[PDB]
Amino acid sequence: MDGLSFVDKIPDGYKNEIDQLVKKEFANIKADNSVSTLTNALYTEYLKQRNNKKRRTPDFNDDDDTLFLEEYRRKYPRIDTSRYIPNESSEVSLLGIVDSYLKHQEIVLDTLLPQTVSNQWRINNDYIRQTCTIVEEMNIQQRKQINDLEIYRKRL
Amino acid sequence: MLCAISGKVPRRPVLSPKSRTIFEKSLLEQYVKDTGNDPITNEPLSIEEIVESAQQASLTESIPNLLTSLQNEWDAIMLENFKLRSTLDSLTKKLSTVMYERDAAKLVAAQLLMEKNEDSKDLPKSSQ
Amino acid sequence: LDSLTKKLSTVMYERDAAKLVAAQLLMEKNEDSKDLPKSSQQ
Amino acid sequence: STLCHHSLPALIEGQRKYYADYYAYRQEIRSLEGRRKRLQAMLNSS
Repeated sequence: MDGLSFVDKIPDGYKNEIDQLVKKEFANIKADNSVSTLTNALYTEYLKQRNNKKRRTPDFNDDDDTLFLEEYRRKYPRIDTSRYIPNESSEVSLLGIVDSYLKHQEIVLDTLLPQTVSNQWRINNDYIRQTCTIVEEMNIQQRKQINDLEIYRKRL
Repeated sequence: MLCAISGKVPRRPVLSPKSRTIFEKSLLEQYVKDTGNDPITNEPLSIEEIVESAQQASLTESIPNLLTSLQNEWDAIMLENFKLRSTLDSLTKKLSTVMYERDAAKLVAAQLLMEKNEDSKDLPKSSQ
Repeated sequence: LDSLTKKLSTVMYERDAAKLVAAQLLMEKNEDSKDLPKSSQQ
Repeated sequence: STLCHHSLPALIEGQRKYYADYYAYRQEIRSLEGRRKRLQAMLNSS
């Protein structure tokens, strides 16, 4: 488990080396209704279902069919012209009121970006001290190790 | 400011008293009837336990609401969840490659733990 | 999706962390060989 | 959540790292502790 990240100042060759040894040990081991059916089929096939491309074109001196199609264009154009009246009445006040809401929504996210930033650096900060604590202790151990190694020889 | 189920910006937000989290009324009311518990914390919660303005500027070119806008909404719902199902499938596959490579490393360490200390032991014995 | 990503992230981090155990271990094992070999020779 | 996890698994691995080397050191001390005595007994024969 133990591998000191901050203390071990470990080349790319060692990653490539260890990857090969890990690789060799891997060589050894080796709820909705009908809605979901049509939605998954639409996405898989990459084709959206065609809508009513009729109101836009039409034609004068048609028949009973275009008499309907004509009368459709009138009522929707009157609804359109009424739908543009209540927008222009308020105008830009309704738009800029929503623009202000979006600024309150945005700043909230970036506050959380900082809260995460601080606690993430704070955890790493605690790790750092641990790394330097033990890395010294390991240094102490190795020095003592080398002392015996030659001490035992010089006695014999 | 958002709902904690769909990812909406709620029109009638309602907060639960067991876990302080704001949901849109329709979506929290649906969960309680499906299974009577809080979706996030899995704690007992009922419809009576719940405790209850946003402006969108309708575009200048607002026919399109029936044809173009509604079409795009069910395209965007369709191709996202399909792509999201694709993302979930790969995470499980990439999970299996993670755990296998992990266990492969465990065996290396276990193999090397026997190797190292016995090599060190042999140096201690050599002196004699 | 995100709950599996936590497992993915914790693994990949811990994998390459555990990978550095080997790199260290291998070089020490190697050091034990030449040391003993050069000593046992003489 | 990574650095949170990395903290918890690392903090336990260190004691195990050290304790191994600690016991590794104890054995090394014994060889040191005896090798002297044989040298010390060279003066007894003299």
